[PDB]
Amino acid sequence: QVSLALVIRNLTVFTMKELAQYMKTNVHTQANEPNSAKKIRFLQLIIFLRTQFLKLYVLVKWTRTIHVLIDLLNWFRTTNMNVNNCIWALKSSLNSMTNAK
Amino acid sequence: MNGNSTNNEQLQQELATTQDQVASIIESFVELGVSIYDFPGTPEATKGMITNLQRNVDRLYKLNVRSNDPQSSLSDIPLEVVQYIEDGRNPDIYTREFVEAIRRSNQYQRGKMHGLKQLRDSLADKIVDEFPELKEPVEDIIKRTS
Amino acid sequence: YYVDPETTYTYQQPNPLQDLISVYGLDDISRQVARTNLDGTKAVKLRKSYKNQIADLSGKFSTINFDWDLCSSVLSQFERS
Repeated sequence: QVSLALVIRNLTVFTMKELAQYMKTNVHTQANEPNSAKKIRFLQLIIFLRTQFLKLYVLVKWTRTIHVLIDLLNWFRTTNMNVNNCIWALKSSLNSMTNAK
Repeated sequence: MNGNSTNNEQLQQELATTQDQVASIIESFVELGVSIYDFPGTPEATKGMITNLQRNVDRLYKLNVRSNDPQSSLSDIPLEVVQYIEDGRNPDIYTREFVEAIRRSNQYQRGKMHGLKQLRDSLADKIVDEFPELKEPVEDIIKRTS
Repeated sequence: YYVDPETTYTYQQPNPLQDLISVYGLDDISRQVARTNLDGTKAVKLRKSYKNQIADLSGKFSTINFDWDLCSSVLSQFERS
């Protein structure tokens, strides 16, 4: 299980690092570049960060809806591949023990 | 019973507050982008841009601080879910098909349980029939299984 | 030979024969996102991804240590130029 708080903190740290890198690049970028291109790049970065925060928003909404279905789902999956593993173990046991037959 | 309800209500309230704050952040980002696209270059517009940037930074910092509270009720998202949600739709078919597979597995489990039950019932009955002297352990075998 | 009266095996819990959904009162979410309603009709249109959860927000989603004051001043100077 991954804590939502850790994910939010990591996302915020990544956003801060990306913003700092963009600001630094704009700082050491030559002034010969038109301001329109820099504004467009900043708008694109802001849009990407907004999209990431909206993905976090959707995750928050899902957790608000949240685990009951998730818990049942995981339990039934565990039963399913436990049965499959039991079948495979039976097949392997017969294959091994056919020699002793 | 009351404690679980209180915890659920507190968690719902905290998640609603987080949802409202993130929605406000998204709206502020949209306004920031609109102002950037239609920036006139006037000093008043520049001051408004600076104020909007400061407000966005403060909102992000507050969201990070509140969401990182150890005492908050906020403290699973599989990678397959993240992969599935990258297709521009309304997230229902994945759940539909995977729950269908779950129900198929459960029906297979129930059918095989019924089959095995009838298998061992018939085997016990016939072992009692042709081998009465082993009848007593066989029932105990049922007691050992059931 | 192997018949040990002291060796007793208990029923596996929870029993898969019983309705495992209703064991812990876990029917609400299952009914919420059920394939079909009680009458068998389709409830909602079904799709794949999270896009329609953001349609209510404004926008056109067609395709789907640090000094803040100094950076703001730099951006202001760049825009005013």
